Amino acid sequence: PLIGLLFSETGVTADIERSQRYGALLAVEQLNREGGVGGRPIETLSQDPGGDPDRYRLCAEDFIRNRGVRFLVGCYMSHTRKAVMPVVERADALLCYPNPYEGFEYSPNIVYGGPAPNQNSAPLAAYLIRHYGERVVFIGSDYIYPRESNHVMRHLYRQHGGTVLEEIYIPLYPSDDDLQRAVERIYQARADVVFSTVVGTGTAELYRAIARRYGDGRRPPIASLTTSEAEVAKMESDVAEGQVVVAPYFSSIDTPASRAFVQACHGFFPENATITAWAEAAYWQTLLLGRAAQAAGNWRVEDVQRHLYDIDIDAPQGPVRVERQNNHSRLSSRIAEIDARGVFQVRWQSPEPIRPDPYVVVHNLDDW
Amino acid sequence: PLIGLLFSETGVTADIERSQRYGALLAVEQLNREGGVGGRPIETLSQDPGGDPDRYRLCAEDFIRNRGVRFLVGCYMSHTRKAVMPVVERADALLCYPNPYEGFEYSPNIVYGGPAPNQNSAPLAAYLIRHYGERVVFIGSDYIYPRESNHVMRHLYRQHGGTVLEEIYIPLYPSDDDLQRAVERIYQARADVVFSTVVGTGTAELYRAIARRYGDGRRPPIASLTTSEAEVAKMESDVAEGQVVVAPYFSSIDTPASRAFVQACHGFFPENATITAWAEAAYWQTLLLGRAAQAAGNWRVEDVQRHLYDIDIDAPQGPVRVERQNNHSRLSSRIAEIDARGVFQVRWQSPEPIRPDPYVVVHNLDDW
Amino acid sequence: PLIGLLFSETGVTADIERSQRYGALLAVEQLNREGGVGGRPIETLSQDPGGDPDRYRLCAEDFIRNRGVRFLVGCYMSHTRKAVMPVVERADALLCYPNPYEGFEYSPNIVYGGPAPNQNSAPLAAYLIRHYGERVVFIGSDYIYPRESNHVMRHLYRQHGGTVLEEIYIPLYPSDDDLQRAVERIYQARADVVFSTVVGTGTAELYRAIARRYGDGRRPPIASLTTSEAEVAKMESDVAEGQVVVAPYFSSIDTPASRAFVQACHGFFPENATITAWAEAAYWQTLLLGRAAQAAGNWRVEDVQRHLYDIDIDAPQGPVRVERQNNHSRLSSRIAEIDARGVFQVRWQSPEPIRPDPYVVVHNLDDW
Amino acid sequence: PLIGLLFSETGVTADIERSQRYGALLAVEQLNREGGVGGRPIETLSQDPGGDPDRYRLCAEDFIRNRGVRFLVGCYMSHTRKAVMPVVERADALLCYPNPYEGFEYSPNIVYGGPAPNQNSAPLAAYLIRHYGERVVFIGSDYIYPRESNHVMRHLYRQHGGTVLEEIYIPLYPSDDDLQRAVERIYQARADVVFSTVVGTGTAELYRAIARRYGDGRRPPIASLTTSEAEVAKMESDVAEGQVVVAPYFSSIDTPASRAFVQACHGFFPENATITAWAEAAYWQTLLLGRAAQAAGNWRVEDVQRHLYDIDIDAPQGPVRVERQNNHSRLSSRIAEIDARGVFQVRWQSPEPIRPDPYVVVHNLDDW
Repeated sequence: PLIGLLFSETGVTADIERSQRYGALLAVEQLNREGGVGGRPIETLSQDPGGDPDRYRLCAEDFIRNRGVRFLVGCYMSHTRKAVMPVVERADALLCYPNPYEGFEYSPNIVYGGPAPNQNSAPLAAYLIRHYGERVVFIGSDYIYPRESNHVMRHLYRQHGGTVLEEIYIPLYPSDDDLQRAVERIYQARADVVFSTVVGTGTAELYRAIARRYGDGRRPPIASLTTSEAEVAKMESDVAEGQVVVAPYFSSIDTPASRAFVQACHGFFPENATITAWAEAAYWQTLLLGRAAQAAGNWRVEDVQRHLYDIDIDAPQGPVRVERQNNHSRLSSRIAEIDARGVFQVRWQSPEPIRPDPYVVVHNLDDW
Repeated sequence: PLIGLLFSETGVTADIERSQRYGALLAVEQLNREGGVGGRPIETLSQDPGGDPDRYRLCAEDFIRNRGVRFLVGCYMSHTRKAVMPVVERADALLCYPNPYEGFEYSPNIVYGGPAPNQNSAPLAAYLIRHYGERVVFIGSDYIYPRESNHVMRHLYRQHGGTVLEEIYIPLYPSDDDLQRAVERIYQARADVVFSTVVGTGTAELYRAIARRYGDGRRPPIASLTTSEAEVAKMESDVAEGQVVVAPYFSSIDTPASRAFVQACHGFFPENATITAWAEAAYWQTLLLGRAAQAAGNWRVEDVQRHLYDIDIDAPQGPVRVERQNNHSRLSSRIAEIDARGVFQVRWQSPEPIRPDPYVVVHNLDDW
Repeated sequence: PLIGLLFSETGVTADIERSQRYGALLAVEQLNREGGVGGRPIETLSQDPGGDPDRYRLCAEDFIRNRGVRFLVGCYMSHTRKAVMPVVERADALLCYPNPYEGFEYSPNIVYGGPAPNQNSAPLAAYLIRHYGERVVFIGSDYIYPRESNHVMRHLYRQHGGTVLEEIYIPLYPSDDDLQRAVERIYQARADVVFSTVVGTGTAELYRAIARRYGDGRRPPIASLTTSEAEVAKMESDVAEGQVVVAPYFSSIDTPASRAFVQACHGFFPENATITAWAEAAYWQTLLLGRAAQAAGNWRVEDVQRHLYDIDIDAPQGPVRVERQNNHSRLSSRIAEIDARGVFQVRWQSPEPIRPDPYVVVHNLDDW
Repeated sequence: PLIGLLFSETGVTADIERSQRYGALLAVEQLNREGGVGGRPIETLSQDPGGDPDRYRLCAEDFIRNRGVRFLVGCYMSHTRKAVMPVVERADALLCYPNPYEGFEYSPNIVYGGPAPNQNSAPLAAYLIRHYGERVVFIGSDYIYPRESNHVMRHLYRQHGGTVLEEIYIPLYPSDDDLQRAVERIYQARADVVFSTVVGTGTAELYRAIARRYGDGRRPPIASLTTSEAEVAKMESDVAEGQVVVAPYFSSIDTPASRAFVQACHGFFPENATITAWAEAAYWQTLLLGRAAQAAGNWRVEDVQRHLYDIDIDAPQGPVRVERQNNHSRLSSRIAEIDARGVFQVRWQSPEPIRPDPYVVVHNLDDW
């Protein structure tokens, strides 16, 4: 019962992936310190892909073709997930992708653990418009997630009569010049909201930059689908506060399962690992992978797969399940606001988990 | 009533796009020489993008932003369609894409006229396996269509217990060396079928090359989703014969609507324009665009859109319609075999048009 | 005596390459209608690469590997020249590159006919600084020529205590948005000169755009190393006038060889082919290729090569020669100013042809 | 007196760059434990770019724009050096590049410490031909160094009547499939020598792979310009032995300066840092940077630059100097053979350091 961890230690998204890695190691701990899985202990392998799509392929190639791994939890950025996809499909292995993403994808061998666009962007567009205004400017890192993410957010804004003013993209490893030239565009745009699809290290940099270009008084909020406790941990409180984010989970949610997860993360995560929605997603996904295997009583992927769609888990965010119709998960959807002291303060929460709909057709979407 | 034609005149796919352009010009002729559309004549614009995704953007930018065009029929290769997509969405225009493609896409402003993978690959995989063998090797041009096309064909082969031996990719503008090194791989692979996703000019080159590496006697057939009368028109009869292709239409199908279309193409297409399935698709799509506008009595896109999904057309391939749930079309699916004298000889035809399912999940697919 | 013409007919730089193609066809005419070359007539082949580096490779592959061509005149953009380079080197063929370019290259099989940076940028930097100011902003198409061109121009400006304010790059096939966002940067920069390395079709677009952002009164001149009668032919007189350009030749230079070339171009070039410095370069280079072959009395490349470096030609721009130490040419260097009626008005001309120095080390450069 | 170290800790070339980093830290130690530089201690900064050209830019951006660094030693792969180049030129800083590379480059702000092609490939081609045969096959990582490196090696082989059979390229992060498909080509090629321009981690993998495809008996040697004690440290003795490499230095050379450097490296380098030619180059370059600054008595780059070209250093490889005509160094050139027990056994050594000639014109090259 060997699992392969594909989470960067270094690179643009190293902070969030490290939270993710730990969320997964915690799950392993608990499944192990519960007599493991059929009296044998589950053992994990880790390599650092450094956020590079080719190193993810290589690492997933290595794990599968040389250490005989058939179960993987990892990948953050979508181009990184796609590079590993063919590899898992070729070797019949299973990968759990505990992250938010643009949609319009299906792999029989990939379990989608974070929200598809109808699960985060759909609710979020409505909140932003019906609470802050209809003018918005899009700023994203320059890769496939941001671009496809904005594609549907554009559709979403048009549905609700809002207006996309500008669509700005910056390198994943951006220069201050790049940052300064985009912030200026975002300033002069005069929108009511800033929809950020900037990931990793440029997140904090971008938010600070925006703050600073606006000085004293009213500046639009920065809404994002990725910004977590990971990236907020790198910003000044004034810079961070007031910022919006949708995700299935927040370290501060009221409830016994969250606190259970929280007080356990605190007793296991290294100081440079924060507690985020993505660490929550890698935790539940890892549990489920073990639970299914106990139920099958084997570490065969077919035997474990079978049981994957029959196990509902009482995850820190609420009850989750994995639809077999498209391999995505029914997830909670919370829209939290950041404190003047940098805690996520939930403002809205869907009345029940949202079923996944990866092929996003706005008009056939439920109107929040 | 101004329509923008986005079809290459030069470049890798110039032959097929030229057939497409003419299929569309013919439709215009007929809608015009039928009192036009509200007594004004429909007028078309053409520019040659040369198969380059950036020149397609530029051309669609030009047509929309300077000649006030809101209706377009064109694009062949998927990366070319995607480059134009944002442009049509930004300006609220409509583009008809009369071509086969990989799926997993949605735009409110794009009408998908050629088959999605459940419409051609699904039936085709079954035919190839249940008629030629289960061993197959994939050879494609190196861009997004071939790669995503093979992704689902891999799933398809695994469903039916077949085997993908090798996945080979060659540049869109390939050198003989490139061609020779891939053909060798395809030879040594010893498959029962060659699934080609090679497009434009390298098509004929590839097929000839394969033929020639096999000399006298048994060589697997070459099945493709794109090869049409366009590319077969460039190959020797022995090279062409025996080759498989799935598409909604073939210039040689028995029926009064085909012959009607055929004997009219013959009286309008220049000698360097052949009659293909893709010219059939650009013809029906153009008709429908006019018909809807007559019905709306206006060249507004909202007014024409409305009526788009209510007009079933009796296209040369049979009855077609455009589902409003995902903007794709219900299409016929024929699997023809090439003559020793190079005519497509239909061997199989779906009992009714296949409804489109762009989000391809093999297990939930109908088993042919 | 077969020569291969590699000049785009369509695409970003089609206008200039068409002038180039004709400059070369004229040379052929004259060498032919002079009893040819050893009583056999020289025959040319042309294909349209459309400005795409891969199609140039393919075309040069085709010409060499299938029509047995060993002599080529063509290529414009540097990435296009580099794609063909390996091909000519592999097959021992000779290519004449009649164009300006960034330097830092050597091929035994390539004859460099247009200026290296010490031949155009060096003189030009001095003129611009010692005549207009020391503040400059760089705007270029986004490919290897513009970027390497600015690299040395930066060195050059630092030598003479000038200042590079901004370095802006736009796609080869740019959107008005792209154009508008760069012009704005160039406006707000407040430089004394605009150094353009924008090529093909975006040239006119850029110059017009700049003009228009400045309206009435003082706007810095636009200096370029490529802008020719080709691209000026697409601009309004007010837009064109006052603009600077360095090149070895201008259709309007005083002299019997220029007029000879001019009055002959006029009697041979189609109306959509202008008379430029680059058509002058393809003409002299083609002559020399013939002359050497007469002298060798053969169309062998070794035999013709030998004589290449011994033939000084009295080209329309003055006496030229091809140094065997690095395959580049000693060329004239004129800095012309554009008329209010759009004629290039030479303002400066080097006292003798400048010997080529492709490995540009500013400090060891002659100070103009 | 602050110096910025730009050497990967993780990624494709992490092993060699780590040897390089240590070679530089050692130099600092010695200049410091020699009363430093003007009684203040020289202090270094390090960041891990992970072999990614964008992270090198970012890191060099960070070091310069935020920690006020004006002196840098680092970069390995040429695309990584080029990404940092504009940055150092823009901020007037100095970078020492202690590595072998393709040539055809000049920056006033870059000190070239490893050999240009006339310094390693030129001698080496002669040795290989006049000692092993004239048939050769080229295998390289797919980036600018390998490709430009082979460009000149092709010229070199043609000069000496040798033959380039095949030119094969593999990703920097290659799959076994990629490795297996290239080794096969290299096997079937039947050359006398394998010229490798494969760098980092795929080096060992490639050599092992080749060995293993050849089994028992005669297989051509593997000559390289980069393979060092770093990459040989990852291979079996039988795999490593017999292999050729040219570089200015080898940890095993007879001489008091080498042993001095060696016995000091041993007392400072961590166990995962080997002693290589590139660690020798970063050591001498760092010394020189200090020495010049002592001489100028200041850490100004102009003041230090002045003295850079006047200080000849008695480096472990012999006497070195930095030509001010092109910023490259006069270096020793040794061709060593690997032991059956994996020590580099020098077989040839140039009679004096070779002066650098970055603009490589084979015919004007000295014939070894």
